[PDB]
Amino acid sequence: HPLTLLQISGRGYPPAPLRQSTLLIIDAQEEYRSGALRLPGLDAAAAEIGVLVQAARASGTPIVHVRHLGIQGGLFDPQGPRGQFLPELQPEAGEKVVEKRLPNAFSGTELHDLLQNHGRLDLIVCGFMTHSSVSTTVRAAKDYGYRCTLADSACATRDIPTLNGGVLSAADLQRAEIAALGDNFAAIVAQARELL
Amino acid sequence: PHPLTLLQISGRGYPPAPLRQSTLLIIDAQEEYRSGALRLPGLDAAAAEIGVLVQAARASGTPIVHVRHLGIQGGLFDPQGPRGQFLPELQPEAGEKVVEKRLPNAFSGTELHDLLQNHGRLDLIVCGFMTHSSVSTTVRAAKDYGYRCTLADSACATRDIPTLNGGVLSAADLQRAEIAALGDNFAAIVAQARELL
Amino acid sequence: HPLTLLQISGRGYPPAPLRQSTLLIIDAQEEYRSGALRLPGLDAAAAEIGVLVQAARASGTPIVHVRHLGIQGGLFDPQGPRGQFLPELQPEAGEKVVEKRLPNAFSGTELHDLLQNHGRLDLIVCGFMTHSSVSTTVRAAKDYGYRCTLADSACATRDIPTLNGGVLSAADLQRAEIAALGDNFAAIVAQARELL
Amino acid sequence: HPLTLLQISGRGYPPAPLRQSTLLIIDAQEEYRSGALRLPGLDAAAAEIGVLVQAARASGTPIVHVRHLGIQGGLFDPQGPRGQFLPELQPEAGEKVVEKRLPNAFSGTELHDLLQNHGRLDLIVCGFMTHSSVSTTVRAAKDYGYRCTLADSACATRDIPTLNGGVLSAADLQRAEIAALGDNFAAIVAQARELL
Amino acid sequence: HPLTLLQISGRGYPPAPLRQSTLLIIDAQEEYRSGALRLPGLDAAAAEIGVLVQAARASGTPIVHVRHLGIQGGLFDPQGPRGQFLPELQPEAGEKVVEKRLPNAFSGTELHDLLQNHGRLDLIVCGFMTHSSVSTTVRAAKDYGYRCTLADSACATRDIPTLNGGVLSAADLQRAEIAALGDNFAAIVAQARELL
Amino acid sequence: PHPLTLLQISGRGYPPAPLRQSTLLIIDAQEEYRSGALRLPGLDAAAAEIGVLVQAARASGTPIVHVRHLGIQGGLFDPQGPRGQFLPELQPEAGEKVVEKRLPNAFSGTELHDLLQNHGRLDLIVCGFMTHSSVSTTVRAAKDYGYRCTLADSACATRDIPTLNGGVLSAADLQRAEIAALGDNFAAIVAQARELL
Ligand SMILES: N[C@@H](CCCC[NH3+])C(=O)O
Repeated sequence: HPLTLLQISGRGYPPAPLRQSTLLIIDAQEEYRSGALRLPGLDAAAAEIGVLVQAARASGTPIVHVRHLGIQGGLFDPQGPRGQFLPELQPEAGEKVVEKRLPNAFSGTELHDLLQNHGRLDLIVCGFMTHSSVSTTVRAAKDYGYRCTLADSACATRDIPTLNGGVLSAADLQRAEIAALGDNFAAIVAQARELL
Repeated sequence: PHPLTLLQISGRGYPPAPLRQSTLLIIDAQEEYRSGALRLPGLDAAAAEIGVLVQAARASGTPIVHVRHLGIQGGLFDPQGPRGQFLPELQPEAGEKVVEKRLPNAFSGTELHDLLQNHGRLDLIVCGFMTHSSVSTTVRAAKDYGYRCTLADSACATRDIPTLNGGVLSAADLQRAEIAALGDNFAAIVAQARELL
Repeated sequence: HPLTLLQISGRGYPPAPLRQSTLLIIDAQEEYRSGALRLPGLDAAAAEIGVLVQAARASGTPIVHVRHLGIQGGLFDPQGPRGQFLPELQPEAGEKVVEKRLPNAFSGTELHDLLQNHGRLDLIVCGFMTHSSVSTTVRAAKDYGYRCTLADSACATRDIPTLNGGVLSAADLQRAEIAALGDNFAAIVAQARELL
Repeated sequence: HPLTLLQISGRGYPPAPLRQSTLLIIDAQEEYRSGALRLPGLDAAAAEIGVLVQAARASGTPIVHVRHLGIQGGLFDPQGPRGQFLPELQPEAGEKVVEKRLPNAFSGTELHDLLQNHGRLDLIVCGFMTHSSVSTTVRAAKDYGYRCTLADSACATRDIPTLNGGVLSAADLQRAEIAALGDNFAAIVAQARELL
Repeated sequence: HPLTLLQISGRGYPPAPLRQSTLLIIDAQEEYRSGALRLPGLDAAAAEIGVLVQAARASGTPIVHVRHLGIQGGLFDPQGPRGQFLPELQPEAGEKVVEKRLPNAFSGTELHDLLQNHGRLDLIVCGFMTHSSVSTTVRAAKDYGYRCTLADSACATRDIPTLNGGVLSAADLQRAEIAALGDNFAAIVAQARELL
Repeated sequence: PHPLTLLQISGRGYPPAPLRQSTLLIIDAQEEYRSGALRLPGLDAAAAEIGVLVQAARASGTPIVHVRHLGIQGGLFDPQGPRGQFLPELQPEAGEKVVEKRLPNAFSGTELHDLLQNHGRLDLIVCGFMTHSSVSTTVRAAKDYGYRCTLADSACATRDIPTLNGGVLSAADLQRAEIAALGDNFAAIVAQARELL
């Protein structure tokens, strides 16, 4: 059984419990339910993020919400229904919203400053899509020295094209991108309840 | 049954760049991957494809930037040991700049942003190892600076990695997924190096 | 579309599967990577030989490694790095090494005795350089009544001079030398995986 | 400007004049005129062999003829016209004939004995076909320590197939095979008259 | 008193303070304490480099270290004691090290790229030996359009031979080589403290 | 009592090269040093010794490369005035190439590396002006390309230069120190031109 690079280098870390982490929810937006990027596993993932949000709000764990700012008439249009939060994952009680324009939630934003104000090294990162904004933000978090913990069940993606007319299933892309992050960028658990 | 890429959906897609109009970025073509602890199964096949790009770039005056990972003493990418050295067939020649890095992101704590800026080419052709770590991370980071990235699938390689429930993901399946991911929102992808000539 | 002499003589044979063959690897030495004969197609050909070696070791196929014995200060110097096996193609599991001093791997060597003891009439021949040690050794094998199989992609050569200060490209030399072997000395396939 | 291996090794040698050599004529047979292998350059090449044969007979240079013995109803059939020498390159009384069954004119024959008896280290090798019997016999001569000289114009060959329904022209085959022999097995000249 | 070429050409420049400069430390290595090149003035010069290093670290001035790679087991032993930094002048934090094999620390190195990345035209150059690696590196820096400042006290050299079995003292060589640099390649001060 | 050179200590020293085996490289033998603003006290003595090397080289078919400094209008080495011209006794003759340079390093922004490679001799004999600036810089640069340099002390000259605290370093003291420095790690040194004939 192959070891992770984290294990080989001695720089690995256990999955962080929610109660000692900052919860970072990435792009829980209506585009993934009724827009151009309807994710087949959205409801299952949103249910798992809700389990984390409920436990975090009950314990006073910090929650940061990332929203993608699309363009007029495009994906995640902020003037349109597709740009809004999924109703079940709206911010409450002044939980901060970070508006981003690139897959990297740190890039051109106040995210770094906000996570520093909370003072927790451990980030629990969840949301969409696993292979783009989530993976990119997790990879960028390593450069600042954060530990990232992900639950596989709390992120989701879609089918994407491969070379020569092929298709890569959402489930195969998810498995690969979660394994890649587990290799050198994060601690991975299967389910949200493992972090409670 | 045929999904679009985000680049296609956003209208921001771009053609694969010809090597002649690009800066060639080679990531971590080091001896660790041949005679170290991370012996990649597809190293030779991929190094051959990088060699095709290197040979063509040297003949055309195309800029080549070599990235070298600085690891820890006596171990992975040992800076004072054979495992840290470039593969002999992909050694830099005079004039070709080397960037030494410590993290997967070749931009992070390095002069890479500066060098690519001074070359003045928005198109990067990125190749090297490993596909899912330093390559993917560096390509994703290039998007934040406004670079266009082109990759040949055959010019990158990786290794088997563990999954949940004591599974293994094969190098081939990790490569397929990680290239497709970059094709969705971070790069133009071609099958083989000769398509960039 | 001209016929081969093997086809005209009715003496043609199918490409041998690796599982029924002795795998013969010619001069996979550092001369060709870091010495005076750096072959541009070395890595592509070493990758294809590696496919054959992995499959041979998985099935108990015998592997014979030929190593050119050069002179001090010269090509394939046995006391210098240039004489040693490429690491990814080195002998494992006590696979035998045959040292040779001429292009013909049989000349002044134990090669005939070793092949005879394996008791397999089918040889799969790969390595370097296509037009010199590989071609010569394949042609010599016909005198002993071996059948030879080659993959085009598992051999490589270099640019060589012609009359009037011309240069023959490695690709043109390879194409011609593989076609000449296919005419009267071997079964030819494009790629290593076709012998799996 | 690439060097030959003979030059890199310091083992090179100049073309031998005919007067210091043994002339070895390979398979100058009727098969190539009226049989199944009608070489497009037969007459031009047989003319150049003729130049060397005439010069040799006038100066008492030894000439050894090689004749391929095929099987009844096959290529080089000895039981009909296609096995016989071209009339213009027939042996004249005193000149010995080596009859062979393989491409290597040494294999199972008196050739080594005849060449040792003439006591000339230099062989001039000419005839048919360049890539098969000529190339194989020249390569085999190296193992005995002979120096070989060929004139490109006194050898000929035919179109042969390549992979995927391709064809290599006789001229391309001839060019590559003479260059391959020039790299490590022979000194090459363009024309017979250069050896006079 | 005679003018420098920098004054005559009006291309002169004042000594740069440490706060506006990149600090470049050349070959502060164990060779000069316990190897074949024991500089009589090493401790006094290393003390003055230490003043600059301490001040640069306290004020966020960038520091680049150059290390010379010599002979396995011998001069500037690359992975042995003699090749290591003097313990008091070891790199800290993310201070970059340039390894060189020539007196010119720019030649085939990343130095130009690292200095350009720091964005400061003014270099303070110190270390060993004044007349060889220091002088060569300062001269080379003129071709890239850098301005160099040297403190005489923060460089050292050794006695060297002249013609006729003569000896040039470290003190005379230092005076001459620092003045040569002042003439066309640098701004000179007596002591490290004048740059604080 | 007698210290060793760094070249002796490293085992990579070489003897002085005879003129007959060398390319002769003559640096900035120009009228500025005779009738301009930089009148060298030792110019005539040095020019006599360079003349000996030029005469022997011309006699024996030894290649000669002339380096000339290109100054600015109205400045030192003005190419538009007499001060930028060659000293009459050291003018180039038919087929001897001239390299025009803007910096002390004669290789920098010039075709000097190309010309020297075209003559195919590893041994340069370097002479001319000034010892401590263009000569010293050019000899130091030569090491980076793998050349061996030979100098005659008598075939170079410099001038008095200021030191710290209003002091003066004499032309002779500067010469002795800069020739010794080149002998330490950059060159084989002889006393006079006739030792190379
Ligand atoms: N006789 C071989 C020819 C291979 C040519 C490769 N250059 C075949 O039929 O496959």
